[PDB]
Amino acid sequence: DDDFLRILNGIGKSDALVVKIVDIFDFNGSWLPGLHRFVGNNKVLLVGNKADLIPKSVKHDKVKHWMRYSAKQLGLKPEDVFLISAAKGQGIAELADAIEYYRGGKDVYVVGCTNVGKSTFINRMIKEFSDETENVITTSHFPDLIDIPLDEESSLYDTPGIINHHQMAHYVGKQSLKLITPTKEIKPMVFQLNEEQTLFFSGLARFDYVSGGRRAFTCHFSNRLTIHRTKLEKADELYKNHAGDLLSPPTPEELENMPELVKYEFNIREPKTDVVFSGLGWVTVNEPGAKIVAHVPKGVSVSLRKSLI
Ligand SMILES: Nc1nc2c(ncn2[C@H]2C[C@H](O)[C@@H](COP(=O)(O)OP(=O)(O)O)O2)c(=O)[nH]1
Repeated sequence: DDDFLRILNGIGKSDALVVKIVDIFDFNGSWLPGLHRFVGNNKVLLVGNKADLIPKSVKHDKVKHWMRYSAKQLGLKPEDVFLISAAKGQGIAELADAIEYYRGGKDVYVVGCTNVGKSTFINRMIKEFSDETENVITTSHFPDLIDIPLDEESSLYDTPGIINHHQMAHYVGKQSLKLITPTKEIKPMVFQLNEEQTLFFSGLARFDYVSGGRRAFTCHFSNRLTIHRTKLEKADELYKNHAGDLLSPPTPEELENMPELVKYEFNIREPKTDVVFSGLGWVTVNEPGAKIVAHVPKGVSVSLRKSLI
């Protein structure tokens, strides 16, 4: 896309600070691939939004470490990493302080995938900087987006939200998306499963515990998401007949316009390990030796990380 390339090069040519917002519950789904090569000369702040949804047991220091590590794997080395709740306000004041410090008197560009919370964050920034300057907000066209004065000589620029065609939220509608997203702090639900058992996180993803005897699994998902538990040999049959009805989301219409569910295998060899379904939630495995087969639509990310508790 010619449009997005032009702005990336423009931002790269400037000495501006880049603020990249990601959804902490959809880290890989909301990642902007390639951004790192265009803003290599620029200082970047990586901002993880929706911190209010993080369970109390999860440590923010470990979340930031995981964000920093994950960004590094994908070629981005941010100056620093921040956790915020644009909705509730947590971390906003500190981030505003950091933006002022790191920008070094230059402009700032805010970038993000759709639904990460960029509009909500931009609203927080307008408030944070409102009492600071005599210049007023202006709108400007992409070759109306907001330009927020930081002082009389520099501004913070909102940029058009990017559509990631492969993230989970791209395959669901408004009514459907409401069920998958947590409205409040995620409450960790403790499961005790035997070998050859299956968990369906609605009709969008599957978790197969294929080998390792009897174990405990802590699931972290939206309270509006329905988790269906079956025997492994019954899982295939249930999905072929009840997806779109019982195993919904997705709806029958969304099922037809969605990539086919693809499998991935994992073998955990260390204690406290999360199976992370981007855009959905995560399953914690306290003990090593578990053999797991995760199912996710073609394109959507599922990965492993060390627990953040
Ligand atoms: N729980 C939680 N939800 C949030 C937060 N910030 C934004 N949201 C919600 C509000 C919207 O329903 C949805 C998308 O927000 P938005 O600001 O319109 O995102 P964007 O498409 O402009 O990137 O996410 C936040 O900090 N916490």
